[PDB]
Amino acid sequence: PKTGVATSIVEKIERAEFNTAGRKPTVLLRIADFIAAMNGMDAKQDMQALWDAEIAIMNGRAQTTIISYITKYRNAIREAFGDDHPMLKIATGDAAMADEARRVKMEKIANKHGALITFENYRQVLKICEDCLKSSDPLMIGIGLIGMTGRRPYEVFTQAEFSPAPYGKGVSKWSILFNGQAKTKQGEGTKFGITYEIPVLTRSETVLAAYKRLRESGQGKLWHGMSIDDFSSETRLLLRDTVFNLFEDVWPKEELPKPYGLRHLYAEVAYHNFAPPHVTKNSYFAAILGHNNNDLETSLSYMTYTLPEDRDNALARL
Amino acid sequence: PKTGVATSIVEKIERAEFNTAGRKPTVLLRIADFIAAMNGMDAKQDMQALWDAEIAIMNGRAQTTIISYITKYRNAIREAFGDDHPMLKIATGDAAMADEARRVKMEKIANKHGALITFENYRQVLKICEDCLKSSDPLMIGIGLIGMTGRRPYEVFTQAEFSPAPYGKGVSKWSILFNGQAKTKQGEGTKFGITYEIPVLTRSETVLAAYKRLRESGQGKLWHGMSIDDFSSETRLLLRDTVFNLFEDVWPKEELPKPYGLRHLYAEVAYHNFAPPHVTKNSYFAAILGHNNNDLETSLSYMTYTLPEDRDNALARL
DNA sequence: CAAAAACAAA
DNA sequence: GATAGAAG
DNA sequence: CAAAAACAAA
DNA sequence: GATAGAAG
Repeated sequence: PKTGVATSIVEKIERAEFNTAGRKPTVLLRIADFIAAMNGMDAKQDMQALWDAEIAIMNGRAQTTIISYITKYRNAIREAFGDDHPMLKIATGDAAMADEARRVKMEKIANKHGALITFENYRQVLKICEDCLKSSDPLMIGIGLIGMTGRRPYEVFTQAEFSPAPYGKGVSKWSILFNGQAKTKQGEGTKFGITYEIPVLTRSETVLAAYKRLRESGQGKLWHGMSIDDFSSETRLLLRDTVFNLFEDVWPKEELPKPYGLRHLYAEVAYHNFAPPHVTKNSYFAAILGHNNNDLETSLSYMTYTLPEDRDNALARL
Repeated sequence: PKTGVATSIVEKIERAEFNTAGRKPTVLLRIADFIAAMNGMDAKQDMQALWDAEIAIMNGRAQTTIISYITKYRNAIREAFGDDHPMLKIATGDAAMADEARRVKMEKIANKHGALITFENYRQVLKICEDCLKSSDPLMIGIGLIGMTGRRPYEVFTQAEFSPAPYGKGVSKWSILFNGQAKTKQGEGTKFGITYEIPVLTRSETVLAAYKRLRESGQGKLWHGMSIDDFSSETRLLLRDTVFNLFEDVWPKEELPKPYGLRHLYAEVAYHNFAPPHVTKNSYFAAILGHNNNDLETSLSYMTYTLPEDRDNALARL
């Protein structure tokens, strides 16, 4: 069509109107305005004018940033005007800048694989996680699960289901059943909707109980179901402060201690203790991380560290 | 321009005219004809007609095949009419079929990583290679180098340079300096033209001498410099028969023994004996195989087998 | 007199 | 086809 | 009476 | 941007 409103954005601008403090929502503003402007636009060249002006405002911002912004625009257009709107053929970044973006990523990752960080104090890190599994503070439990199960924060906190995994005619003690994969949309070969088994790094018993507590806390019951902008607003800076605090003294010198660090390490340790002999590391990761079928490319991003044992062994060839 | 001839094709058709035997060069024929037809064509829509007819002849052939054929066409056009000819915007496969081709590859490789083949008798395989390093028959030596150094056949046989590698203030005994990477064209981040160090699987001494012999044999001196269609014609079926013969009794049951098998295994063993602790397997491969800078995607294709030791270890976690 | 959305990076 | 860590 | 380019698959 | 294992 030629009309409709981006409800979600508007909502956010409206709340923003009466906050005790905070910087101005100028970008949600540009988007809202843009969407208004589009109403009763039939002509491509006009739509092009509107987009091109938007692009030009964004000059100065970082490439990675610009690209993210373009997504906010696109979801807004899609929300307001549906999927079929010709503005979605226009509102995109140019191809050259995408091409460079790719290059940049390849370079980064290629550099990590050539310079893995030795996770000297890793066992300490996992103990700490295990211990947080026993904390009264739901946040702490959460951190504990990210360390122990490898689920992303958003997963742990707002939407993960954890079943006990059947191990023959009993119960698996080194893995649980997980559901609520994020970053995934329905489709052949996709973990969306799918329950599946992932190794964990301490008694399935423990883990499962801890998730029960978290699920039942006040803050937990709040978290449960939150969209991502919600969850980020509620919890991101807190969780980042906590994790920084908590692991600061044991994290490899090379980098600062961040929540996703747990998922990276988790993959590494799980592989190291549990990987069967006939699958590759890339495969094992893409498996335990809930990656799409045949997606082996994404594993490459989690190859971050090396365990001091593995490092010691390489050196054992002198 | 609007004129020129594909010299190489013509040459091949001409030789073909008086062979004692062999099937008819009908495809080089279609290409030659096509190139003739293009002479004095200025109009896109005509060029489109010519291509579309070519495409339609190719129906029935396999996708992988068709795509290869399209390359022969394109190199022919490029040879005859240069790089700038608008027919190169037309002579290509459709995008849907490429997209599927990609899918197909991803699926294949994703399947190998989930079902690695245990190379039970691998040490036998490498011994055999070592022993061929001592054969009087240059072919045999060649096989020996593919097993021992990981260079592709075309590399070993026609254009590889092997220096001794400096190891501190002496000489490296577990690696040599290599040059003549094939499948590579000049460019930032490319091993073309580049000498570089690759591990080998037996005394650098041995290897280097053996390559000297091969280089100095009659057949060697012939091989040296051959284009790829030459080399294939001269040597491919022979080398495939030999390798089939030679390794038939020790190759994993799962697959037949083929020359590239050596390069796959080579990567695996080199990693297993020589990989430093701070680099990933993907990285190590892309390194020792002469892959482009930041190319980590191509390593994924060489992850084919698993060593019975590594397999035994995985199982050691019961 | 010193806490609570933009900008950016698998 | 481009998505989902500076206002008492 | 039985060896010497098409077709295809990193 | 698409390249490089059935004629004595």
